[PDB]
Parts: sequence; structure tokens; C-alpha cells
Amino acid sequence: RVADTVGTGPTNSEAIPALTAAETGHTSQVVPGDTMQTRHVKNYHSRSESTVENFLCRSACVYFTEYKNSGSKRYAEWVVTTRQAAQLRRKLEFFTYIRFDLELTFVITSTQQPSTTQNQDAQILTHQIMYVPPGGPVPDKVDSYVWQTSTNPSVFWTEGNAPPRMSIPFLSIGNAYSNFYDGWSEFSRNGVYGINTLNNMGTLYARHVNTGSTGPIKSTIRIYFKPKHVKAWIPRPPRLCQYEKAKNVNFQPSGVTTTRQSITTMTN
Amino acid sequence: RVADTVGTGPTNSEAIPALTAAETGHTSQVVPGDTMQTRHVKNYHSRSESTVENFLCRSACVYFTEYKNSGSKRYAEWVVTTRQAAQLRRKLEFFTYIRFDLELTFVITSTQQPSTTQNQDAQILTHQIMYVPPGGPVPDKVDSYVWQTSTNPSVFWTEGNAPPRMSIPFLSIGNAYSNFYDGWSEFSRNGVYGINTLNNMGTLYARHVNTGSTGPIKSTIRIYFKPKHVKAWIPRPPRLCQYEKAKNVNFQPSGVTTTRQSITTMTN
Amino acid sequence: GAQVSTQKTGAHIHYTNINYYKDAASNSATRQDFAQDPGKFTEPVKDIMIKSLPALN
Amino acid sequence: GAQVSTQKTGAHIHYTNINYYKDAASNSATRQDFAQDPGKFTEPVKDIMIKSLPALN
Amino acid sequence: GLPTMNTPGSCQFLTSDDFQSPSAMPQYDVTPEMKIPGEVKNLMEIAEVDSVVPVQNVGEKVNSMEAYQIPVRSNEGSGTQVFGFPLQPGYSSVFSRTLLGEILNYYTHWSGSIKLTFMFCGSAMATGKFLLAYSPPGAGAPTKRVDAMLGTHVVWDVGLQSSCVLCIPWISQTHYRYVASDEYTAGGFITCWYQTNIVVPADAQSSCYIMCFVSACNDFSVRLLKDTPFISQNSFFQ
Amino acid sequence: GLPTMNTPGSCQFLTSDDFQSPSAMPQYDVTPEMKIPGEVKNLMEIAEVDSVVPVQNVGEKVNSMEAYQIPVRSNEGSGTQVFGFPLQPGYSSVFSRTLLGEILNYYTHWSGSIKLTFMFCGSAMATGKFLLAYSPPGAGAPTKRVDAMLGTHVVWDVGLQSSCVLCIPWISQTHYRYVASDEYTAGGFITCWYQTNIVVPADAQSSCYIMCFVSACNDFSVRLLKDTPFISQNSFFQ
Amino acid sequence: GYSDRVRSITLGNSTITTQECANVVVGYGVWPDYLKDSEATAEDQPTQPDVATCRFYTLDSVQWQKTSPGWWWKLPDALSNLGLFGQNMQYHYLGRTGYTIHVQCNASKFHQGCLLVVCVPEAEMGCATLDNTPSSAELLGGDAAKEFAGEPIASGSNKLVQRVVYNAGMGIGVGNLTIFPHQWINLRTNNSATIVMPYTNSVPMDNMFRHNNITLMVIPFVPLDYCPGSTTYVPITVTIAPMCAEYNGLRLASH
Amino acid sequence: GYSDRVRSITLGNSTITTQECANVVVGYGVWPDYLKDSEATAEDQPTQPDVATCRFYTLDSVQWQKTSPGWWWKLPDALSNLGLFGQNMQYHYLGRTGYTIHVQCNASKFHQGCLLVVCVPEAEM
Ligand SMILES: CCCCCCCCCCCCCCCC(=O)O
Ligand SMILES: CCCCCCCCCCCCCCCC(=O)O
Repeated sequence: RVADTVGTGPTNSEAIPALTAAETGHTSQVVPGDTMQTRHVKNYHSRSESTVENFLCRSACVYFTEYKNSGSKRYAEWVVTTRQAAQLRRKLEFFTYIRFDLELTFVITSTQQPSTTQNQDAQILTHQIMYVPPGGPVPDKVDSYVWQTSTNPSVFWTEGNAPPRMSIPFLSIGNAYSNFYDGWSEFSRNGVYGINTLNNMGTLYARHVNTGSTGPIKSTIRIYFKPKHVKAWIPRPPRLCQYEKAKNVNFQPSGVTTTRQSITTMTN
Repeated sequence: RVADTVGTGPTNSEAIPALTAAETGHTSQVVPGDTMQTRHVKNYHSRSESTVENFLCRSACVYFTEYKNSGSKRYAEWVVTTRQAAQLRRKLEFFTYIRFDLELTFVITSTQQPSTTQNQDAQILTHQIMYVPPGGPVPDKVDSYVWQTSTNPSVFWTEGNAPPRMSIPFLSIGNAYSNFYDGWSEFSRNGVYGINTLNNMGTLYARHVNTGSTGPIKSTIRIYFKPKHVKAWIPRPPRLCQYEKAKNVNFQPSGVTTTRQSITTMTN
Repeated sequence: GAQVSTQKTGAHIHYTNINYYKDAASNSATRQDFAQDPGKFTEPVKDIMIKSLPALN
Repeated sequence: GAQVSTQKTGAHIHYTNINYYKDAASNSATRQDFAQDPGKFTEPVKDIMIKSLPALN
Repeated sequence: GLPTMNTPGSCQFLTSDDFQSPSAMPQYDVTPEMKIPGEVKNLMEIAEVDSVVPVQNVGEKVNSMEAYQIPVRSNEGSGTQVFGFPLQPGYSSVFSRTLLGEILNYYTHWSGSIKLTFMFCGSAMATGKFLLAYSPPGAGAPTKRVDAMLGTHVVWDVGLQSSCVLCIPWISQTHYRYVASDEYTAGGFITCWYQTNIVVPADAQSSCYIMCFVSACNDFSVRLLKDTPFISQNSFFQ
Repeated sequence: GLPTMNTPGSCQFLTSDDFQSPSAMPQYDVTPEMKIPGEVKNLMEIAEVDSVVPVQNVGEKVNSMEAYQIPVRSNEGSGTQVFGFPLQPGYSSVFSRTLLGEILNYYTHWSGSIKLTFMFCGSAMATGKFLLAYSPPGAGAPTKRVDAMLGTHVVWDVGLQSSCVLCIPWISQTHYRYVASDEYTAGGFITCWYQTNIVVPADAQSSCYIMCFVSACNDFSVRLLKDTPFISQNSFFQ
Repeated sequence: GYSDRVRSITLGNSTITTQECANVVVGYGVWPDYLKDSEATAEDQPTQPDVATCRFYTLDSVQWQKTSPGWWWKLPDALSNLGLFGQNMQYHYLGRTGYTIHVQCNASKFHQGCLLVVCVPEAEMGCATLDNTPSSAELLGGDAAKEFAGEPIASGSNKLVQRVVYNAGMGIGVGNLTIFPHQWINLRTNNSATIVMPYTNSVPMDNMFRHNNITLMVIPFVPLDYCPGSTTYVPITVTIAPMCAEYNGLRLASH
Repeated sequence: GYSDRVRSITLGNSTITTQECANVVVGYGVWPDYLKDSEATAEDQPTQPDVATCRFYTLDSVQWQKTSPGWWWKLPDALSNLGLFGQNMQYHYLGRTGYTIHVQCNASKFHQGCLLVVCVPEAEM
């Protein structure tokens, strides 16, 4: 609950709250009462919306890819990593160390591709989503034994009903998801540099179980991340400069802020 | 519960309930018993239907818009405001100050547009509805990063199942939804005048997630408002004159009531 | 933690309600609040005026 | 084995929650943890500095 | 794995339904409430307020302030009629635009008493007597004072107290009546007749006016909410 | 065989929802937690930290360290203006890139007090006095010291203590204000004026600089989370 | 003992006596009161004179002819140029007050007529042309009574307010105006009308200049009549007294 | 603890901070107080805002040259054209108030000089 102001009356004392020393590195907490007379106003406002859990707990689309029922690309492959979407990456970059569980929803939408094949009879498409942890086998082809998934987790979904959704625990060899890593892979100090060192989260594949019809059909899958039970450590300043690459923090230098007319202008 | 009449018998007293003074501004509450003999009739009738909650708690369609899978208009934009539908606006105008929560249901219906493209294979259309609060980004195009919705609320809906529905709390910087505002925006007294001053509720966009087929498909979305936990203050007289604009109360003068033959006619 | 209340039936039976969502703005519409006070709009005068009395003595 | 808690409503009603999955990572997001401690970022100095005092005597 | 079974009526959008729904904005701190004067808790608190009745809605009179005035003058005879109208609050053109009528046009049924408050707006020296009458159906409307005298009538004397109340009671066969016209639930007729005359002294006007307010009694009720046939839109206003 | 009935709102994907979901990896031994210093539990713990304000954002000055410095020199007169800006934390270019501003640009509403900490960065012999002023709306901005003197003002004397705090209070008509521009919820104006002068001894520089930090008071609140209009992507970065 | 037709009202240093008056109408049952601490939002200290601000200001009088349609007044604007209430609401940002309305129109026993005095809260008024909105010089008249019109205003493009009387300008039936606190001055009995309106607004405090809450309206339902020999100039006077007035946000003079 | 050279004064919505100031002089030993009921003569009710009327008004500044003889101010007249104190003393007949006087003149360590600030009551000239 938000604090409430306390009523105050005219004062004339040597001690002065307003005058302090900002060189100490201390934020001087001054109630409006110190610099002017105030009346007792109770505050019934709450800080409920601000909490880290309510700020980060909203579904956001990390990446979307496409696959075709018949054609050169029959299966889709994506290395599961964040930093591909600016909206979520910026929100996560606020804290150096983060630790959260995750909820994943897959919005799969199909569409017909233009062709010349006649006598089309569309049938309910079925989509299989598979997750390969770092080290497992890779389906070099859309039809391969790897798709048996004797151990890997997978989800099958027929088109027409509610989207798939699963919950994922905190998968990390450390004690927190590091967002920034100022170091190299080799102790030699030569090699991969940056956060891409700590990205070994696996890969996610998707395919069509059954060929829908004779005419070509293209399906696009979108992946949504929902942080749950989130904990944040070491707060950091907000980005400011637009992102360029998804493997590092390389950027182009940009002005501190938008300019105005003069130093006494009240309008942008 | 409705009150019941009390039995009365012939009287001959100086005090007279019927004669009063209407200049005082007081409604003389006279039971039928005062002006004639009455018998004791118990009333089991109830005023349950009249209550403000039961009067305003019925779904009503505020606005409907259209978007096309392929074509110039691929996304729909609507500033969320009331006063576009006469049936609900008239009901709300009864009270100067209103305060209610809201339930929103979106009836999305698609249809095929006439064309010449052959070999059509229709696929389940998916519709995304997004709400941008006042200040957020705007999707200048149907395909844009804004549609990631990292913070904004959104709903995805595949065609074929029950319609979407969400509940919205009381969003207002004041303590009540003002229905009438006799003032300007500028303290200069020149500028926007009327209720349009207090309408900053945001915007609502909608789009097709996946192109359904080769042939053009047009979809229309209707929005329904359902007030919940409603409170009303300062009752007002009913409209009478038909509405003209959705930004003010400008009207064309109309007769008090429909006329009749004479002052002693019993028929319209 | 269920709430049992009475149903609106004719004159001259309990129903059950459980809240599932934790926002307190998702509850069903409260329809049974049959309370009134017509003293604000009718008879709003400062000095009480009894029914059978010369309103202006 | 149900858990009854309070709803987040305005100022100036209990809701029910039951866990069905046995992994403890499937529970709903805990949204009501309104606790704070701004002493770590603001006023983090070693020696306490009272408000109305010459910060550097 | 609880086995269920959907019943007829699932996955529908009923208009007047009451269910629960997940909120789009979780953990919202609602702005606290404050005390604002004049809180309404029931629409029958508005129906119990006096509303000016446009009895003289004849021709062009509806386009001026002359619709609310009922003319009364010093006559050469006695027993003539001043005005009359049927008891149709939700239908007749006389009660259609009154607050009571505006409220009634939203609900199909209605029941209870009615209170007609008449105010004489003449000079301070003009005196008179009037006979207000309510005649239930069964016959036509009364045509002469000897016929409306047999109904429910209240003689009114113009004096210091310038306000008289005519309490039209509830005399019906059914518990409720329709706001729309229906001969099965006919209301009656309200007629006002000159009792003796309107006599004035010298140098005072002999043509005065009377005003009428309509209100509901403590026992009014309404039911079956319906759309009003008054408001209409050709297209979405913008 | 329990008969149920689906309600409107089923089989939908609402973004800000909170339900339960079966885990893809059952019986996972989570890595235990450890004590890491500086745990954040609420975003208003970041808004209460002082943030350097770029008051001098004029032209090219935004592309150097000269944006955070406010120039102050020994003048030949008195009563002139040093700087001024509107109270628009989530909109004005002055508060847009401050931590407080970066936090505010995520939430539609805001309320509470503000704390402006001014630090004089001149020599050890240069003395001076300044008048900080906050004028609520109703009139334009103040143009002379006789007009900003009537607002809420705090005279500041440069001395051993080199830091002064201006507590902009909460004087508004609505419980909350919009972070976006809206004339209905105008903030006010913050203006600083020379009180007497800036006097220096011989062989000391007569042109000094002042820095400003912005922070929130113990009574700050935010509401209605929205997307920020600052970050944008043309395509998925790769 | 005594009779109910006689009343005396004292406020500040002003007094109002009436010998033929009806019962005072007290708003919606609430007597105006100061802002409590569990309802305020401005953290600044308020100023409350309660003597100079609260007193009976007498406005300009208007003539009641046989063909007069009615008049309307805005309570914040009318007193903006009269005394310390005008000076204070001018030097501050937020203001709050209730109002006492007294209307005086006296006539002999041989006159006839009837007036309706109604305090309409939040009276937004429609413009003559659908596209334009009324201007600030036509809607509110400082210490001046804006008259209505018997016939409809022209629909040609203009910023004129719709002043037709049988619609009250707000687009309603003039008959249903009774819902608001109202008084009837019939020259047969009543000679004065008193109303006490509390502070009715959707916020704790609001700026008086860009928001006029209450709009007093006087409507002559039954026209004035007389025979030759009686005085033809019958005026109408309106006295407004603020009550429980307080302010916040001291700022440089603004007009 | 603290030193005596630092002082802060709050009145209405205004504040005055000094870091090199001497001890405040309080008139003839009497702090200004409202008129008691055993001393009044006007039978009318008085008006007391105490917020708009009571606050630090800053006047115009004057330059101190090497050949400046001195300056004088009249407390009722100087504030007659500044804020609600001016508006009130203008709309009324009788007024009563005490005054707090603050004079600010700052110079470096290499300047020299001395000023006398004196409040003379009833200064007929
Ligand atoms: C059908 C597939 C189900 C399982 C899919 C699991 C994919 C996500 C794996 C965990 C990723 C957690 C986030 C890592 C990136 C980060 O912390 O920045
Ligand atoms: C998928 C979108 C979900 C959220 C949509 C919210 C749109 C409605 C916002 C609140 C509007 C409340 C009514 C304001 C108008 C009025 O009070 O007259």
C-alpha cells in the first residue's frame, strides 16, 4: 500500500531537510511536508500493478517460422533463444540476473498456396512439435526415425481447436538465467564472446503429420513465452539504442534524448 | 417489496391530505386511502426488475467494422468510445455520473467475396484482436512488429467455436465515468468542447493471422458491452430528440410530443 | 469455500456460487440489491411537511 | 484440499484455488506478493544519515 | 480425467446471461469511491417524481410552451368540460413523453396507482371549483357532468393551498396491464368538469391556466424489459 | 458423466490469462536458489533512485556530455531565468530518457510527488542563490521572477552542503494523470530564477555548471501496463 | 406561534428576509460540507476564508415581459467578476464550493404567472449547427443573463447555442426538467424561491474556469398577464451565496 | 550534531534556506499572534486565510555599488501590488499582520563590506 502524507504547520528551525549532500551517493527522501505546509491526505492507492511478476507475466511472441506440406522446406528448425524480438528482450534486459519458469503457447495457422492442381479435397492438417535438448539427434529430413520421440517431449495438434500450451521449469546449470556475460568461452580469451556463450537451450522442430491435400498448403507457427514465478536481481538501466544482432549487444551510437527549441521552451 | 394499501372508512375531519402546495417543490405522497375508502389488499409484487443493475446489465452492440484477408484494408482500427449506438447511449444518458465494470464479447463472422480465382481451398481463419491504451504504438500496417503484444492485452480466436469474452475493470482517472462535461480542454475556454474532452480510452485493432485461401474473404467483427456492478448518480431527464453526432449532443429541435384531435379526444 | 444464497422465486431452493478468478472484477453481476431511498428526489424539502396539514400555514 | 484466499478489489469476496498437477511448476502465477525494501538501492550508505541533519558536519 | 457430458445450450452467446470471465487486465488498482450526492438505486425512485404533463397537445401547440397549459375562463354556463384523456401511461400521446411514460416505455407490464397533481396558476383574487373524475371502462367516455359524477370524483376548491392531488387507484381485473394498447386491459378515462364557475373581480384577467403533474404511488411496479420504440439510428453516428 | 455446459469465452487464447498447464518435463529437480545481492521485488524501487536529467537538450548538445550540464555565470543583472520545463515525466523530451521516464513509458497512468535534486558543480569560492519554482497550470508559463515568486518556490543558497531538493507535490484534480499528453491533465511548469547573483573572487572561473537528478517520492504509483513507443524492430534480428 | 412563510438567512455579512416564501429545497438531501481527509487528493494545504468568499452577491436584474422565453446562468462564471470569490478563483488552480440560490420576483394580487427555478448539474448545450460546437462568448455570460428563444435557431453554420426553449438547449423535454432540485414561484402565492445545491462533481476538486458545474435556469411556464392600470415592469433578481468554499494550488494571476 | 549557521524557514508554500546565517532576531521578544477577544473593538467577524496571505514574497533587487548610500522600504506599501495580500488589503478596511524580513546579499571571501538592516516603527520623514 502507498504511504500517506502527514499534516504539517509553519516551522522556523536550524535543521534543514532540503539541504543535503548528493556526493555521498544517497537519495534524500523528502516528504512534501518538509518544503511546504501539507494536509493529512490518506492514500488508498496500491503498487499492485508494478510488481516484477505482473510486469513480466504477459504472453509475448519470440519467433515465427513457416513450413510447407509439399516442397523443399517440409519441416522447420529453430534454436530456442530469446533476443530475437525487441519488445520482450528489452523487458528482460532490465535485470542482469533473472530466474523464471515458462509457459509456451503455439499459434499454428495454415493457408493455401496458389497453384494449378484441380480437384482439391482439403483434410484436417495435423501438426507435430518436437523439442531436442542439446546433444540429441536431429531430423536431417521431414521423414526420419528421430520423429518417434521415444524420450523427447512432443505435442500433436489437429487444426480446429484450442491452441497447444505447456509449462517448462527453470532449465539452467547455474542458479539463474544470466542476461549479460562479459567473458569468452576459451580461458585463452579468444573465441565466442558475450551472452552467446550461455545459450545451449536446445532446438525446436515442427512438421506436418499428414499431407493435407494435392494442392500446396503453407503453415506458419508462432511461439509465445509467458514467465511465471519470476525473481530478478541487480537492476540495470534501460536499453535506449535499437538492437542490431541477436547474438550480442552490438549497436549504433544514438543521441541521449530528442531535442527542443531552447533551454526555456515548454514545448517539444 | 412493494408496499400494501391499508383499509380506511368514511371520514369527516378538518385536516385534508389532498390539498397541498406544489410550489414548495415537494411530491405529495397520497395513498388511495386518503381520497376514497379502500380495502386491505396485500401486495406480493416486487420491484426486482427495475433495479439499475438489471436495467443496464444486458449485452448491447456498440460498433461493428470490416477487414479483408487480401486487399487495401487488411486490418481494422476503432477508437473505443460509446455514443455510436443510440440504444445503449440513450440508456446510459439517463444518469449524469455512472461507474461500472464491463464485459466484452466479439462476434466475428467471415464471408466469401465474389471473384474469378479458381481452385479455392478454404482453411480455418484465425482472428487476432489487440487493445492499444492511449500512448502506445500503432500498427501502421497489417504486418508490423507492434502485433507482438509484449505488454498489450490481446485475444486469438479460430473460427468454429464459442465467441471470445473478457472482463474489464473501471478504467478512469476520476472517480466515475462522466457522461456530460460542460467545459473546454484549454483553460483559455477555446478548444475541444463537451464530453469529447474526457474520451481517452484507447484504440482497438483486429486482423487476420493467416490468409485463409486464394479467393478474397471479408470478415466483420461486432463489439458487445455488458455493464457489471453498476452505480449511478444524479438522475437526468430522457433524451427525446434523435442523436446526430458521436462527439457532442448537437441536435435538431423537435416537438414536445405527438399531437391529437382536440383537448377532449380519448384517441390518438 | 462455497457461498450458498437464496433464489428469486414467486410468492404465495438454495443455489451455490463459487468464485474461481482472483481479480474480484470477474465475479458475476450482483442482481439482488433491492434497496431504495426515495427521500432524496421526492419530499427533499428542509422542513418536514406532514401529509394532512396546511402546507403553507 | 482447497485453498481459499482474498480477491484484489477496490478500496473505500473470497476465491477458491485447487492444485491439480503434481509437478509444482504448473501452479498459477503468484501475483499477490506486495513486499518491498528500497533500502538496497536508495540510502545504501554505511553510516545512517538522518533527514534533517548537515549531511557533512 | 473427470468424464463429463455437454448438454444442449453449450458454446452459445445468450444476451441476458450472467457468468464469470477472465479479466484482460489482472491486478488493477481501482480508483476508490467517493460520496457523490443523489445516488439512484432503483428506477422507481424516478417514477415517483412529479412530471409536467402536456395535456394541450393540439396541432401547433406542441412546438411551444403552450402545450403544458390548460386554459380555463369565466363561462356563461356550468357543467362544461375542461379536459379529458384515457389512462394509457405507456401509449397515449399525453403520457408518452412524461418521466413516468419514458420509464414505462422500457418495460412491457405495469401496475400500481397514479397521482395527478393539479396547480392553479391564476390571479390571487380569482376563485373557483372543479370536479376531477376517473371513470373505469365498461361504458364510453362521460359526456356530461351528470355522467362523470358517478365515477371516482374529487371536488377541488381554489384557495390559499393552490395544489390538489387526484389519486387514480388500481381498479383492474388482472394483476398487471400492458403498456401497449390492448382492449383486454383498457384503463379508463380521466375527465375534469367545471363545478360552479371561475369568478374574478374588476380589473383582473378572466382567463387563467392550470398545470398538471403525473407521478407514481408507493405501490408501482414494472416487468419484462423491452426496447423503446422512440430512439432510432439510420447509421452508426460519427 | 457429469453434465456441463460451455460458456462464451471457451477455447480462446487470451494474452493476460492465468491458468494451469501440464508440464512437458515431469519430476524435474530444479537447481536450488542462492543469495545474490540486490534483489528487486517492485519496480518502484528503481523509480526512487536519482537519475541524471538532460535539461540542456538543445540541438547538437544531445550528442555529448554537455546535455546534462546547466550553464550558470556571473551576470550584470538579476531576476533572469536559468531553465524551465513542463511537468510531463512520460512525454516531455527532458524526462523521457530518465529512469523514472523509462519506467513511466510502460504504464498509462501515474500519480505521486517528484523530487528534483540540484547539485552545484562550481568552484569552492563561488557563492550564489537561486529560486526554484513550481507553478501549477491555469495561466501560461511565468516570464519574470515577480510572476514565478507566487508559485511554490524554494530559495537555494550555495554553501558547504552542495545539494538542494525541490519536492514537487501532488496538486491535481484527478487521482491519476496520463503519461501521454492531454490538456485535461496538464501538469504545470518548473522554472529556476537567479536570486541575487553568482559572485567569484579573483583568479577563479565565473562560469559554473549545475546538475539535476529526478526521483519519485514514497507515494508514487503506476497503472494500466502498455507497450513502450521507444523500441522497434523491422525484422526478427538474426 | 409563528408561520412558515417567513424566513431569514444570514451569511457572512449579508442577510435575506422573505415574508411570502415556500419551504427551502436542500439539494439531494445533503447540506454542503468541507472536504474530508479520507477523500482529498491534493497534498497541499487549502485556504478557507468562509466570510469574504461566502456571502450573498446580487446579480443584474432582468425584465419579465409577456413574451419572455426564459434565462440561464452559470454559477462559477457569474460570480467570477464580483468580489474576493472572483479574485480567489482567479489566483488559484483548484476550487470547491456549494451554492445557495435565491430568486426574487414580486407582484401584486392582480398579476398572474408562474416561473420554474431549476439547478441543472453539468448542462452541456447543443450548437445550432451539427458540425460546430458553441463558443465561449455565446454559452456563458459574465454577470449577464443569456435569454432563450421561442422559435428554433437557424441551422446555418455559426457558433450560436441552440436557444429554443421547449428543448432547454440540452435536447430534452422541458417538462422532465423537474427531476433536478426545483422551485415554483407562482405570483398567486410564492414571491421568492430558495435552493441549496451541494458540490456535485465527479472529482474532489476541479478548475472553475474550464468547467461550470451548475447552470441555474428560470423558465416562465405560464406567461405573465394583467389588465391596463397595473405596473408593467416586473423585474427578476437572482442572489447567489457560495458556501464552504476552499481552494488549492496558488498560482500567478490568470484570466 | 548540527551547527547554528544553517537555518530553514517554511511558510505557506514557500521555503527559505540559509547556510551562513546568524541568530534570528524576534522583535521585542514577542512572536506575532492573532488578536485576542479581550482586546478587539470591531464587532464584525474577521477573515483569516493564513496561507495565501502568509508566504514569502520576493521583491525587486537593487545593486550595491561602492558609492551607494542606502535604501528604505514600506512593508504595507511594498506588498500592496503582489498576490492576495494586495487584493485583501485592497478590498477591506481594517488589517492586522506581523512581518518576517529576510535580506540576501552574498559575496566571496575576497569582498568586504557591512550592511545594517533595521525595522523602524512609525518612521515619519
Ligand atoms: C513440444 C516442446 C515442449 C518443450 C519446449 C521447450 C522450449 C523452451 C526451453 C526452455 C527455454 C527457457 C528460456 C531460455 C532463454 C533465456 O532464459 O533467456
Ligand atoms: C482484446 C482487447 C481486450 C481489452 C479491450 C478493452 C476495451 C474497452 C476499454 C474500457 C472502456 C470502458 C468504457 C469507456 C466509455 C464510457 O465509459 O463511456
